[PDB]
Amino acid sequence: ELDQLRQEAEQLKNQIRDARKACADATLSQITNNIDPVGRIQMRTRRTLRGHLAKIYAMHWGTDSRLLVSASQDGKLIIWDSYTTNKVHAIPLRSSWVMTCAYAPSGNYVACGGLDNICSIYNLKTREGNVRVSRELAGHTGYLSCCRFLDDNQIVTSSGDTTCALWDIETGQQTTTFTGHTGDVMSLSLAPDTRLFVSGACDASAKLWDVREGMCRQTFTGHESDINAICFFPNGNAFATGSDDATCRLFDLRADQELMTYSHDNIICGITSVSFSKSGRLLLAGYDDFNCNVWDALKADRAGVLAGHDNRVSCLGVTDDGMAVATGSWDSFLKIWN
Amino acid sequence: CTLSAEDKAAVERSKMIDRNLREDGEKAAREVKLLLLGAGESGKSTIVKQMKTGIVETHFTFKDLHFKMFDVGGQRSERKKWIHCFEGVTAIIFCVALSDYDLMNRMHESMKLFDSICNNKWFTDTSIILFLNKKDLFEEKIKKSPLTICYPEYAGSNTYEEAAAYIQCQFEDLNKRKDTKEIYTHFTCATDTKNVQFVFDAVTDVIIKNNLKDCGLF
Amino acid sequence: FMVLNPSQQLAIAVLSLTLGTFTVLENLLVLCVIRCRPSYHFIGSLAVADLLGSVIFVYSFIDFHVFHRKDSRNVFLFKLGGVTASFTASVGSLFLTAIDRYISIHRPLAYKRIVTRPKAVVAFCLMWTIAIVIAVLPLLDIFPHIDETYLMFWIGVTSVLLLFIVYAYMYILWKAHSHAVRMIQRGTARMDIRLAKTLVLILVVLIICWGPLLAIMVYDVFGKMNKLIKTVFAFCSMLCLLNSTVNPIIYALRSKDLRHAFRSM
Amino acid sequence: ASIAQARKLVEQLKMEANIDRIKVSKAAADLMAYCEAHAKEDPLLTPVPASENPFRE
Amino acid sequence: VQLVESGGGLVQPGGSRKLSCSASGFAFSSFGMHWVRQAPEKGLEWVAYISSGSGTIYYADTVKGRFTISRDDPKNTLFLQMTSLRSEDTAMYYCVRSIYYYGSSPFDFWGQGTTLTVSSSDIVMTQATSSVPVTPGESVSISCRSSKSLLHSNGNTYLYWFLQRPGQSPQLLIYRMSNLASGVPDRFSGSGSGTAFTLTISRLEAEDVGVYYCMQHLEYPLTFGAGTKLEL
Ligand SMILES: COC(=O)[C@@](C)(NC(=O)c1cc(C)n(-c2cccc(C(F)(F)F)c2)n1)c1cccs1
Repeated sequence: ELDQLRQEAEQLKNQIRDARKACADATLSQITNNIDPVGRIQMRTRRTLRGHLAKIYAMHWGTDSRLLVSASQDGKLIIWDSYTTNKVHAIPLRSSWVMTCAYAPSGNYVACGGLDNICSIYNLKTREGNVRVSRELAGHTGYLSCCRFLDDNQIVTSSGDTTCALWDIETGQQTTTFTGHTGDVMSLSLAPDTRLFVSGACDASAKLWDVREGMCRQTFTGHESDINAICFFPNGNAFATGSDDATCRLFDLRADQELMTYSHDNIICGITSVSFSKSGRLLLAGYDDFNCNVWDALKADRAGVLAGHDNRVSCLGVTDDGMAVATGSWDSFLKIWN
Repeated sequence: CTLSAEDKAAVERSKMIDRNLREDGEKAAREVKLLLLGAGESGKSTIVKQMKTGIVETHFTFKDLHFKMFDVGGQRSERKKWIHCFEGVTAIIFCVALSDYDLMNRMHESMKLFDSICNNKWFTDTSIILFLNKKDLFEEKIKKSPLTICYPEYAGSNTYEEAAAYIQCQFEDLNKRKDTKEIYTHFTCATDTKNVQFVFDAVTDVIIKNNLKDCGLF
Repeated sequence: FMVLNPSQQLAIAVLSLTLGTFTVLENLLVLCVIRCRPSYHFIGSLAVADLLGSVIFVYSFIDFHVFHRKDSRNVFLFKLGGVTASFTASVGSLFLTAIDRYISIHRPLAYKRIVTRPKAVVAFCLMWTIAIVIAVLPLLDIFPHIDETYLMFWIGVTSVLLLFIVYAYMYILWKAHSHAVRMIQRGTARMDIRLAKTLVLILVVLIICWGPLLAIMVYDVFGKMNKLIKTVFAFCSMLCLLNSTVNPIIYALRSKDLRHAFRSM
Repeated sequence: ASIAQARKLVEQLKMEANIDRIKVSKAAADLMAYCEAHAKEDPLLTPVPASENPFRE
Repeated sequence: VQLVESGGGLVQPGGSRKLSCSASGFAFSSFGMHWVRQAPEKGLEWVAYISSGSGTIYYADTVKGRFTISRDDPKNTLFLQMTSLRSEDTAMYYCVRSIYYYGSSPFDFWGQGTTLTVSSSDIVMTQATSSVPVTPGESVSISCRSSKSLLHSNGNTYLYWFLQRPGQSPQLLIYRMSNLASGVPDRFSGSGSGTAFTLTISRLEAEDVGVYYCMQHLEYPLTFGAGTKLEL
């Protein structure tokens, strides 16, 4: 009978709990109190981009800190020139139920996927000058929730049918499959060295995956509800999560525990996206009460607020060099700040 | 100006992009956006027939009005995380089968799902059409199987005219938004055009009431 | 001419001041909304034209009719153009909503496409320009200095605007009734009754205020003057500023959004 | 049967339980060190004058 | 990708003619188009322009009132209509696509060109070298000079280096000073500052023999230097 599982599962769970509690000497707050407060930070709308006619669901910064891409519930994918607001390319989609986009590190490829259970790959450097499709990746049985690039020939994908799978764009067949989640999977984020990636799902759990061995290694828990967005801290040895609990958290990849939490009573709605500043000193957490906040990472105090949107914020990103910030929202206006 | 002959052609391109983005953002306001729900019985297929992978979209034209129906029966994943993509639909289209009153486990499930959808925060102002299917088998089963099986508290005679019309009171009493939305019930006369003509007439009521709420006349 | 009754001169000042203060207060209350849908630019235009109509009038009127101050033929015409601009612009906004509400039910399927943010401000600005352009004619007996042609140029524009505003709402009521009849007859008395609950109020409050004034003004050209008609005109001239009082009620408070928005604000 | 899934879960737990862990206090100190070492690289922490700013106008 | 054009022939001076180019695939409906020229045994010259969507149109100081340009967007056909020709217009015409958006590479495909022979305030650029002989394997350098600075507030240096191997139409090498064209062997590069610029070829090969040109594109007028020639 399956009763023989209970004892072993209990002992291993208690062993992991005891280890994680024994390695918890002191919190991040205790040693950080000595550094000076950042004070009050003000930013202003140095630019504003217009042209989508519906809600906006994702965005990704280019690699040279000047271009970016965004996709909306209309069948439109558009690349902006962020300096002079010129539109560079506008790409018509197949299925209007869009939820993801990504920019290649070489800035040559762009990817998209939606409710049709398929992820597509586009070629920005043709000899006719117009974007074309090169591959369609099929094999999931749930909505596609995230996607990232390793290089020009390896893309990672994530779906709500509990299965994350690493692919090879050249042939079209997945060359690994990651399993272990019980519910829908919502986000993933690579490592700076491009050998790992973490993910978060509706189970209220986060799992670290070895890209090459194809096997899970570590699990992080502590959120009270579903998890919406995830980001990987710029050193490469931490990441931060955002949930529908109206709370965000910082996790560590070396001592295996939650480090810090950022929560305030005046917010009852849940976080939609999370991203980091270039020194790791700021955390720009978009929210559901129609505006975006700013949190100092080390001390958890909130420096300021960017409030220029008339609806829920859905996607934000910090540039590669550190100049600016961009945010999108369901009101169809992308605003560049600085 | 302070623009070179290069950068002065990188703004004509960005204008010529919008001159084609708008011409195709207004073409998408001439179509009617209808959702569909219910159990996956045979009713759906016949309904699509008489109107002539993860999402299936059907289109049909009738009296110069184009509808598009997003049958979401192919997803089978957690509903709370993709339902809001369908905000701003014109009208829902429900589906119910009469014959399943005794199989009364099926009836309670349909009632529970009707209750669950109606009070969503994303669907406060959407008009719910409701169809009713399998009258032919219902009238033959009721002649031997009493309605007391599904509803023991039925104090009525259980005659055919007094039986089939008892369900609608229980269906349309579930609405908690009487002042904003209304059920437009029907009996599926599968042999004639009244299946789709009823939808055509039932859409204009809410179109007009929404116009009369926008201009302020209400 | 300066014909007046001193007892009336003392009595009517309080009424005029009350009407002006009510107009100003309610017009600021309406214009505080700046919701922001294309049809509400017209009600904003009404709210500001009714403001410009109140303060100008209450300055000249008593001044002429309590302690007399005179002006030359090149100044009184300018002041009268300054008071006429507001009143020819106010009735332009009442004609601004009504055409929108007519096309709301005339073409229910196409309404949300025709009216757009650029299409609102263009008519707004053109109407205010034409309203201010009334001063052109003075370049080319109840009023001290006005010639004959002005009292026949103004009557036509006001008459046609009020005629259109009268027709459109009866049209809307008839079509609402017919649609509700065809709905109840085939699909089986709420829409058209809820429309007639207020459209009769609109067409009653509008014509009554601007009936007597355009009656007597027409009588002047088509008849002969007398000391009696001047006395009645002296106090029936208040009907314009009485009408300006009601528009911030019957047009703004009628809409279900704003009545709750003000309390939520 | 589900016994295979039971063994699989036990094996995953056995893999995950044995990993080595460092003190959390020492892991915290590395974060502040990186922050201080790269503070000067951050246009959002220390604002720049409007001359070299590329989004000026 | 192809560009093909036809027409030309013998023309009585003062007459009228037309030249047209056909694009194969290539989405001719999205590319700003020029028509660049060169006289027999002379440097490259410039004629006309037509932007995307039949809008912006510029002209040279000599062609302003004689020729008209147009694109048949539906059928992907580009025209230039000629009136009142003289002896000064006998030359070759080279349809040249271009792509103006951030990060692009203008002037990166020449058509095959067409022969036309008649019957019988601008930034100046110069380069003094001509027919210099060098043995292969050794490094070489070429330089042309500008009458005014080409660097800009935006930073781009609007100088181009093209190559015309004998018998062939030009092909882009250096679309801006620090940037080269794809499909070209890596051995070429370029450097320069201020108002003076110099080209370098690292490892001379058999096919590098040909004439070079340099172009300025700082503002509208488009001026070409002389034709330097390398020799084996
Ligand atoms: C006799 O005048 C007046 O003493 C006053 C108090 N004005 C009125 O009493 C009055 C009342 C009305 C309705 N109008 C009016 C409005 C628009 C056009 C015309 C006309 F005559 F040009 F057609 C007349 N003027 C004013 C004197 C100076 C500024 S106002």
